[PDB]
Amino acid sequence: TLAVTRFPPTHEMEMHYLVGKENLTYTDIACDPALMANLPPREVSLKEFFHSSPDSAKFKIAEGQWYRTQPDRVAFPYNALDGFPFYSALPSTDLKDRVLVNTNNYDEIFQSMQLAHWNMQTKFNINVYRHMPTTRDSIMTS
Amino acid sequence: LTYANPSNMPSEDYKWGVRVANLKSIWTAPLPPDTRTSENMTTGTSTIDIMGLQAAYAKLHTEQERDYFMTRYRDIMKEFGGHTSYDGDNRPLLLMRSEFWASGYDVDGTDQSSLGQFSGRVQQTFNHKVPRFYVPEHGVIM
Repeated sequence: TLAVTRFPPTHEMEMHYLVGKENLTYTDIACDPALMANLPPREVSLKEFFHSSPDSAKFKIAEGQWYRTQPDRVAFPYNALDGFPFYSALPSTDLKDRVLVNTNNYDEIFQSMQLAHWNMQTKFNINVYRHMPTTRDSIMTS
Repeated sequence: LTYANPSNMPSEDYKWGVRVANLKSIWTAPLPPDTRTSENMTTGTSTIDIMGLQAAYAKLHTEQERDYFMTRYRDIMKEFGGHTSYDGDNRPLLLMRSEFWASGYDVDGTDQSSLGQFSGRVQQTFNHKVPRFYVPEHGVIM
């Protein structure tokens, strides 16, 4: 029995693809069914999604993916505030790492902590039905 | 017809009016003259991109549609499932339309020389009704 505590991936600097990629072509803005439904996956960079991010950290997205979704939006007034369970830092150039959550970017959200990020107190009420000896019949050489 | 002034339009175009289109025949409604009879996809010397080809077809589609049916914005729009006000493309609004076939009768000649000769007399009573209409702004009804 395992536990996993997580926060929605809200970054303080994620931009709408269409707003971060400068020149808008017919293919990006029109959402032509014929087009989206028929060309290869699009390779994009952490740069068409994050405000400072390197042009170099790439990943493959489905054409028109920007039209099936919407990022969360956090005003700049926030990115300078500790106490908000959001992603401050920039992604992780690397695919893997920048998907499997970057825990550490939550250290600043808590006060003091020698009980990690989260603590739990539970009573595990289990009940197993067997065919066991018995307490007295085992200690009873008999 | 980008005529500036009636003093710029051909004599007979402004005397009797510009020529309207013939009633749809086989030879009287050819395919758009700029209609593609082929489409090249620049391929590699000893390989073709199976995925690029796919895409090639998606683009030609969008082109073909514009060529045959959506030569008009208001038209490329409608095929998107949207609508455009006659105010979006500044098009005169068609309020009413009447169509009919004009006929008459023949007149029988009866003198020594034109007995067995006739002259067709085309008298056609017609009527047209423009239902009441709310004029949004100042303008002319042609």
